[PDB]
Amino acid sequence: NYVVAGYVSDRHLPELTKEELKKLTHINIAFGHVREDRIQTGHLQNLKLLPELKRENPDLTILLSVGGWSAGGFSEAASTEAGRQAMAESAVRAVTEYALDGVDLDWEYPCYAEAGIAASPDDKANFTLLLRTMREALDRQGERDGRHYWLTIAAGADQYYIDGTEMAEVQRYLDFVQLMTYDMRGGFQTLTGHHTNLYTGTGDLFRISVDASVNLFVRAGVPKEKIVIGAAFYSRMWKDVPNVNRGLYQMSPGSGGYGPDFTELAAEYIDRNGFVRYWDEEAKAPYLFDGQTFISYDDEMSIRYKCDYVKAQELAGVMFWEYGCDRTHRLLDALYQGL
Amino acid sequence: NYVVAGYVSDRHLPELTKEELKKLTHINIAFGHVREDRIQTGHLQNLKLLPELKRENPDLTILLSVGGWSAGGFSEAASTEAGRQAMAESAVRAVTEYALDGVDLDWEYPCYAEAGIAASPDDKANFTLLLRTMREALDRQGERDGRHYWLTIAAGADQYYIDGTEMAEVQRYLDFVQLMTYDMRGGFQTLTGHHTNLYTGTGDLFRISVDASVNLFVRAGVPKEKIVIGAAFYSRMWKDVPNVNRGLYQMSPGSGGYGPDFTELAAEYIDRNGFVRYWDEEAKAPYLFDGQTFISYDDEMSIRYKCDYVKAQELAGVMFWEYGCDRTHRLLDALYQGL
Repeated sequence: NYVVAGYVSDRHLPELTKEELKKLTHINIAFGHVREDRIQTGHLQNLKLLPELKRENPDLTILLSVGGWSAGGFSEAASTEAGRQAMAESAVRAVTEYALDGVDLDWEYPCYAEAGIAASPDDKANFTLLLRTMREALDRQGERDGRHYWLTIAAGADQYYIDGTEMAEVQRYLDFVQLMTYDMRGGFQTLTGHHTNLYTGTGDLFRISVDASVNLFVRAGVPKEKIVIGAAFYSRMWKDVPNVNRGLYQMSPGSGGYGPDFTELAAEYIDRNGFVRYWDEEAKAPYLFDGQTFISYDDEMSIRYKCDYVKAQELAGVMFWEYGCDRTHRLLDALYQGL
Repeated sequence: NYVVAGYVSDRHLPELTKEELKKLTHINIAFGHVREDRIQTGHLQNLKLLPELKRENPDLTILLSVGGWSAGGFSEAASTEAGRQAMAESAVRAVTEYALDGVDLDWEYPCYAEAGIAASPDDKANFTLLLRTMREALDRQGERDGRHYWLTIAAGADQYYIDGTEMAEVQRYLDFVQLMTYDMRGGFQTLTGHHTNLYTGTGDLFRISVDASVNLFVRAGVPKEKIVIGAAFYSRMWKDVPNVNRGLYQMSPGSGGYGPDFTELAAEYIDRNGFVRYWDEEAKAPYLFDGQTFISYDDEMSIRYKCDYVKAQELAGVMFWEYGCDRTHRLLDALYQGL
């Protein structure tokens, strides 16, 4: 058995069907927020639907994901014992108020303020203390309730994330670590490349990939059986790039912003409207180029390669962002079949 | 004794004074080019001045630097035995036609086409073969002439460069390896940071620095006594950055292009015209910010720290780009005093 974990925005919860629910092992609900050192759920609208989802697939684990890109409050909460206890208490509140099986913490990222949030060098030690305290509180509630409650994280994929955390300690408190092996090239670079590539390609100045990320986290002390890799149901896109090398590893005037989601790629871009699909046999990744606009994405082909890698390397499974980005339903099917 | 090596454009050779020449151990003349698999010098104008420069400082070693950013022809020449022999023959031509002591090869970079030049995965093996062949030819000419002829390279600072070369083999043919520990953050990223920083700073998504680069090359098999680190007499600059964290580690709409040279920074920017100088005590690097425009540079303070690092770590010395970028003469003086 492997993890098949899908991020689902609260807004998309009613769109889940029984057939889709049976293909997932986990749903990560996006997103709770942090205010006053506590996880907040009051803005989420569809949490009353959770018992019915669990009835449709009783093997499904439903986590509340807390944070996301630009969600603040984490460095502040982790900086004091009081704030770490408050976060732990609010995680317990979430799993007792709603049919939630645990919490997925998505602080992006300890020590890093680039998303417009507070950060501190103290976050490296404080993140470990925060997760320990949250795990302690969730375990106490699981003792009361006669069950297990889950704690996971979503982690950045590259060296910076290892440098800002103590992953050998962090992993001890987590059921698994989800490596966000997407947006690996995106809004901070003007060089085109693959945003969610299985392997690193020759000629790329940037050296990250799923394979390189897994290796970093294994060497940092995360057991392979706890590593869940990432698939993206959407693209990253660079504009006004020279018509050289099919747009790959070329300089844009701007960074790689979000491109079309997979729904829109299938409808409007893949081998259409001047865009040609190319396959990078080294990276195991597809890309589109029309002579000027470069688009990096995941498809059924790269997903199959990612699944084969999970099996061969004995990893935990795969997660994806995000359910609503592929209304063709093909990418979830490919993940389910591959694992 | 330490290497004090300065890049000097051919156009700036007549500006060299005796006092400056006595402070340098090496001059790298920028730049010869590659055409038809051969080093070309016909566009350079001041090579007849070299005997007088050597007369003024008989201990000075004068190298011809070949290549530079966007200079093509290297992957093509290195791809065949004929082209490798042609490069070697043309290096011998350079040192017999002019008062040159050797060649500094500045291919940027083997396996990488990002500068708008040809590249191939075969460059990794072919670069070693090219340097071996050039060293063999230069040694044969040194045997005829009763002297040593030099061969060095300028190398990219980050992981990509290690991945595109065989540095443990490459180093055997070189008098030293100049690590271009500048432009380390620049035209490929929209996140601000230090372009020529001694140490890596907390909170930077990008993890390179002089210290990290030296460690990469040592681990790749370059002896410390062959490592020459880099200082920059000019800035990298990002525009329209949020007024947060003094501009450091903030996102710009564009990449880090060239900023003012040190002459212009001293005249117009350092603690002037709204720009405040800050010192990063972790990275050992100065930076300027006026609330909107972020400028990274080297000064006498960071240069002293770089020199102390060279001495403590037992490296070969320091090189700089480029002589004409600092008409205050202070940065060369700081380097000379520090070593």
